[PDB]
Amino acid sequence: WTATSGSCKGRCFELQEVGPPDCRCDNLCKSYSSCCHDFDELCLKTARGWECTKDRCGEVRNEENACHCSEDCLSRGDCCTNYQVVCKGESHWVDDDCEEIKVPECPAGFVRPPLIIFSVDGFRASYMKKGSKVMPNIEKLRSCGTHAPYMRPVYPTKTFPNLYTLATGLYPESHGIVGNSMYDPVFDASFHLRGREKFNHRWWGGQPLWITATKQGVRAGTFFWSVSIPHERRILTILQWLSLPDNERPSVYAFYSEQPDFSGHKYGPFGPEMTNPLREIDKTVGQLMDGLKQLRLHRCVNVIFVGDHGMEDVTCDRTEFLSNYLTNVDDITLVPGTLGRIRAKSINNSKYDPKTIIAALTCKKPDQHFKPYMKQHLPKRLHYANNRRIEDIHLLVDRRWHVARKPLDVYKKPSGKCFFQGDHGFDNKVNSMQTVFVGYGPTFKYRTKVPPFENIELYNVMCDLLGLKPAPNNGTHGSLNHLLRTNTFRPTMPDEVSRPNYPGIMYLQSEFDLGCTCDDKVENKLEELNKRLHTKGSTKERHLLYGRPAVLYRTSYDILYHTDFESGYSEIFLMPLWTSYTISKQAEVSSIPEHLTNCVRPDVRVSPGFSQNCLAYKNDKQMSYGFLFPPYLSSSPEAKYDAFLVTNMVPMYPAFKRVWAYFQRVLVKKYASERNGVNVISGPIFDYNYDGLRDTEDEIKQYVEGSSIPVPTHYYSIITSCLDFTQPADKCDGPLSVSSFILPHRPDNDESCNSSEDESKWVEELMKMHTARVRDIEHLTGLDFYRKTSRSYSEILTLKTYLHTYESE
Ligand SMILES: *[C@@H]1O[C@H](CO)[C@@H](O[C@@H]2O[C@H](CO)[C@@H](O[C@@H]3O[C@H](CO[C@H]4O[C@H](CO)[C@@H](O)[C@H](O[C@H]5O[C@H](CO)[C@@H](O)[C@H](O)[C@@H]5O[C@H]5O[C@H](CO)[C@@H](O)[C@H](O)[C@@H]5O)[C@@H]4O)[C@@H](O)[C@H](O[C@H]4O[C@H](CO)[C@@H](O)[C@H](O)[C@@H]4O[C@H]4O[C@H](CO)[C@@H](O)[C@H](O)[C@@H]4O)[C@@H]3O)[C@H](O)[C@H]2NC(C)=O)[C@H](O)[C@H]1NC(C)=O
Ligand SMILES: COc1cc(Nc2nc3ccccc3n3cnnc23)cc(OC)c1
Ligand SMILES: [Ca+2]
Ligand SMILES: [Ca+2]
Ligand code: NA
Ligand code: NA
Ligand SMILES: [Zn+2]
Repeated sequence: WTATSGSCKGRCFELQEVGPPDCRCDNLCKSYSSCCHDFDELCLKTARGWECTKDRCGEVRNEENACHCSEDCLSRGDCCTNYQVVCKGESHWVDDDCEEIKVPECPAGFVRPPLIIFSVDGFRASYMKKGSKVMPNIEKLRSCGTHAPYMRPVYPTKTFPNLYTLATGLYPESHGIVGNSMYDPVFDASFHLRGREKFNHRWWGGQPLWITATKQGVRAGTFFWSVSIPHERRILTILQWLSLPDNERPSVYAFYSEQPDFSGHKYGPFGPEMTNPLREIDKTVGQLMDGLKQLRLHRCVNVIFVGDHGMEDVTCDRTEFLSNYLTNVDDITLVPGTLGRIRAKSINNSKYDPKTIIAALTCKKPDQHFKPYMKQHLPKRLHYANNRRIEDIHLLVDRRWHVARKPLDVYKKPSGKCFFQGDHGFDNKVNSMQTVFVGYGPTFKYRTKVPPFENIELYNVMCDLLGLKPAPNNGTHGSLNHLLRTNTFRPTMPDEVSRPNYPGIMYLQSEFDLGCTCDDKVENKLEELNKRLHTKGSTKERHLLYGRPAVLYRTSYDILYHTDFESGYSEIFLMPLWTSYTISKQAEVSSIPEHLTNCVRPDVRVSPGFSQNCLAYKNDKQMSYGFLFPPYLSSSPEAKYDAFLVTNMVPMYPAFKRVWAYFQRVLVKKYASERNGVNVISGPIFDYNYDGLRDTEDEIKQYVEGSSIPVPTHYYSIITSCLDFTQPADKCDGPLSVSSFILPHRPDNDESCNSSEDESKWVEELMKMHTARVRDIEHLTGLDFYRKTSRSYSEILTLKTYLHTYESE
């Protein structure tokens, strides 16, 4: 109940929210059906429109008008935004030459430059170039300020997950808004775009920027606008708030536009109907900038122009139907569209089985346009599993497609034809899903292009712009320092927690009873000292190029040196946490010699009690083994024996060994050829609770049969070279270049529909799907890489957030 017979007189767009049953006058009151009776009359004036004209100049104030052109309007803070242009001979902001903003130029009483976030729903990254001729104001912000060629959204590339990621710095799995539609089994409650459940605070986790600001004494505008409030009135409202006295005036503001998304769904991303929405958004930016200029704030305010996601061509004819795959289609609930989420229709149905649903959905039709996954098997870069609101069964839908349960879901009578031509929600690496970032103002750089980055990083920067301490989030604070003129965040590297042991030769061959064998008894004062030097680390500068990784948790591990590679060997997990090696452009690939095919050699530096054993693998009929440093890339026949050390062995399903052997035998050399040498760090990952974070020992769900050898959920590699590929990886003077992956360690290759073919036809495609940031691997391993370079730490942080996407231009 709302007692709507209170009044909005002197309260229009009030900042403090009033509790029911008192009536509201704020920018969201319409959405709750709670505005006071006179809110339209007083707060939503429209008389005479939004622009001054020649004959209104100096008019007698008329309080009915939408905006004013009277002499007093500047002191009232309510002139039409073009007032000074029409009436006082001023230029529009867009027509002024751009001039560097070296220092904030703010009116007296301003404690900090205000921040305005201008959010555009569905604004695809390529609109910045493709629409630049019809967007002069946006083009001036872009060219004069700091811009990225695109900004990567989070998955799923839907509105609420992305807007809330922008506001919190959190992945959707952590902030809880995991789709535009959700079911929470604990609450037993459903969240939808339409309706009232979405306003309940229990859906919304983390700490969004407006709350962070308010807790730390920085006042915030109310960020959200009821859809029927016209854009011109949103802008006027912001400009009016900026005229409040110092003690009452917010420092952070948000504008939101439902366009170009609204038209993009109807017309497709590049429909000819899309030009008009882009022109209208540009005109709104112009209104805001003209308004700031009138207030003498256009060289004071930092403006962020940012989108939530892009838009792809999707039509209802490109829909896959689960009714063509599943017998039991009425026993499932599907969240449909550009992603699929499946769960049981009834929790009372004990005949429901996820295994049989996955199998019925796996590689069934030659050109199938979706792929099913248990959520823990989704690419780790999506960070889309650790939330009870994410159903166990997920469908990744190809770009340009939909999935639905049955045909009747997609049509309506009489004709059955559908309407829409655009949609979004697909994999956040998809080019059509990318969106925009421009920052303009005193705190941003002048005429500066920055590389693409992820929207999870922006919360930290917005906090920096406002002098706030960010709440704990998934950005990497400092990774976007290069966007900023000042207010940089200068982090220090994390302290190492565990120091390594450096074991020497401590065990005789006969102390080992591991059940391994090797044909290695091939029996020189010259060369003996040489092998001893290798074991003490004489080649370590070649193979460990950026320092040893730091171990950021408590554990016992050993550094092991060899001719061709260095490793950090965990006595707890019985295998390396990391193995590091450099392959120059000139390196040659060799075979595993016949006499060494099944060779595994005790490591006399490591106790039998802290070693794997071969008997366990013999007895585990499902599990085989591979090596982290690959024997194919040994520097000589003699160094090759080091590769068969039991301390270089890791458990691998035979299906996985197909993938790994091809990576090691073919792809590493290919990358060294193309990149002029590579440095490779490889290792295991254990994430059995799919939280994106390193498992402790007591979280491990699977061991090699009969043993304490834990089975990795994933294997990673980090592949580093010189950004200037005219320098070899091992003699690089400047910035680095990286690509990495986190490959799921699966007992089958059911994910790759073409796996019965030669690895040259499917393995690299798999690895691209599982591309990763170094930071992703850091979270999953508790290691900290690139500790010793010649590069600045913020530059390294940017490198650690890089994702190599394998998407064309
Ligand atoms: C991305 O960045 C984020 C933010 O930094 C990282 O997330 C953090 O990760 C931490 C580790 O997973 C986690 O720390 C835990 O906090 C628990 C208290 O949590 C509440 O309080 C915080 C602080 O205000 C709040 O933010 C939380 O919010 C979550 O939950 C609410 C309500 O459900 C949601 O609205 C919200 O969306 C958010 O949900 C997300 O996180 C939770 C986990 O907290 C998930 O379950 C959800 O799926 C979703 O992803 C909470 O309201 C605290 O209880 C934990 O301590 C337990 O574990 C330790 C181990 O050290 C143990 O020693 C303790 O005894 C305790 O165990 C007891 O409970 C166990 C489980 O019930 C039980 O098994 C034991 O036997 C014990 O009884 C823990 O410290 C932190 O909460 C989140 N923060 C957020 C915002 O998500 C995230 O990791 C980053 N991601 C990557 C990939 O890097
Ligand atoms: C959800 O979390 C955030 C929301 C917004 N804003 C808005 N999101 C909308 C989403 C759908 C429909 C209308 C919407 N709207 C209208 N007026 N403002 C908004 C901004 C956020 O950060 C700057 C974070
Ligand atoms: Ca959107
Ligand atoms: Ca984990
Ligand atoms: Na075996
Ligand atoms: Na297959
Ligand atoms: Zn949309």
